[PDB]
Amino acid sequence: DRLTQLQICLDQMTEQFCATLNYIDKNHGFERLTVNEPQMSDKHATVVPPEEFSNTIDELSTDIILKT
Amino acid sequence: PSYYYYVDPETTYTYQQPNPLQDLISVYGLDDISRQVARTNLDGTKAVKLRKSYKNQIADLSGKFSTIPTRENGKGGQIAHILFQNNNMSEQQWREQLRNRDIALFQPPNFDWDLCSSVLSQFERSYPSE
Amino acid sequence: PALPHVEINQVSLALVIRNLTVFTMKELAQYMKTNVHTQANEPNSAKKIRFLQLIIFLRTQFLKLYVLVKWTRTIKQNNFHVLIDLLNWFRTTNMNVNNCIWALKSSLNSMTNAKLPNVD
Amino acid sequence: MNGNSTNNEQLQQELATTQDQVASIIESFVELGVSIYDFPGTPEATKGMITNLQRNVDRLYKLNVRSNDPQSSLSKVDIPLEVVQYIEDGRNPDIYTREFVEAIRRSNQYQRGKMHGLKQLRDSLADKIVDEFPELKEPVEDIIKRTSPIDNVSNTH
Repeated sequence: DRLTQLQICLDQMTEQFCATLNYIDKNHGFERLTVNEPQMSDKHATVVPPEEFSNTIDELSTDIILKT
Repeated sequence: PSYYYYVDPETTYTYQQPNPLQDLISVYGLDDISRQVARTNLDGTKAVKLRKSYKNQIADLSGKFSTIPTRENGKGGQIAHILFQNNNMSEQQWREQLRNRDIALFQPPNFDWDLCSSVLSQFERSYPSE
Repeated sequence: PALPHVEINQVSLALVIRNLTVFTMKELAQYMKTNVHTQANEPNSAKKIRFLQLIIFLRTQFLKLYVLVKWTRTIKQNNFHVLIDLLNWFRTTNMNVNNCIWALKSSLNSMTNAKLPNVD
Repeated sequence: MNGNSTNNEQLQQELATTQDQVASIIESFVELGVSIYDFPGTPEATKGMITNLQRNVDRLYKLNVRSNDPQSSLSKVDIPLEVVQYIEDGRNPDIYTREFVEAIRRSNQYQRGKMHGLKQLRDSLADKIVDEFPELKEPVEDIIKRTSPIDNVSNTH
């Protein structure tokens, strides 16, 4: 049972890698390389506030570390 | 130090070619397009809003043009595919039969102008207009 | 920097000029050969309204050619193929991250058979 | 680059004179159109129409044989299908250019957002790895140094 929990934890922790990559690929935004260039977005992209975006990145990393 | 697996100090990674961090418009010099059809001038003010149709590029003709020739008015036709169809002697010689390879549609029997004159001579007066 | 060049679904403007000329003058020859003879079903008034409709058609097609070549005057450096290759490269690069994600998912799916369960 | 500069100069000259030729064709079109609309039926009017067809055919002759001319960038200039169907739809092709170059900037900014979000994930996870496991300080510093190399295509904007 203990090795069973170990295998479960490895599978879930690799799935945590997958889910972290999923969120960071789908829920990012747009930023300014320079201030002169125009900024725009569409309805098909999930625009999120950057501060809570960084908060979710931090809590995903803490979940990865805690699973480790 | 402690070695860890597939963490190799001599293995190095470079940036993408081209790098999407930079403005690839400026990298390949598309600044002329960007500042020629930018919605705003690059000093903080709004530029002129260009029109939806091609009135600006058909306004330099003196003709009967008051409306817009579109798909839905029944005056135009779909010529895109016919528009898209496709087919010693030195380079110069090869190029004048390249220039002369299409002239065969210009003379009779394809475009007999005596027959053109005969059909155009049958035209009577006036045109029925609503 | 090098870009992957694509030559699909693109045509040369010499070819569009040649194709437009052969289309309009094949249509002119066809109208001549169709309207050689005059009958009761096709009077000369029908011939003249068909000729007027044909020249309005040619008017429209050559006006759109005029707009096309006006649009070609807008590009100065003739780098529209650089534009196209840049955006196809952009599609490849926007797809690489999802491809890496799907590669990790395939690595995940490879692990389903590869365990050793609790002993019975 | 001298060859590209000079051949683009004949691009501009060739497009301008084809503007002239196509406009002359349209002017011939407006005059035989008004000939159809107000035809008096006279033989002089018929011969004027015949000469109108003559001048239309020779203008098409000139521009077609110049589309087959080797001393031409008519073939080197490239045309796609979306702009020609967009003009056939009756809509202004500079909007097509605008939308396409704006799509360039959209994809550039979207991929840059991917890169910066991935960098935020990378350095946050690296800092938390260092905080949790003190024996992983050197491998994490090596990984960050290797995945943040010397900038040759990032210092310039």
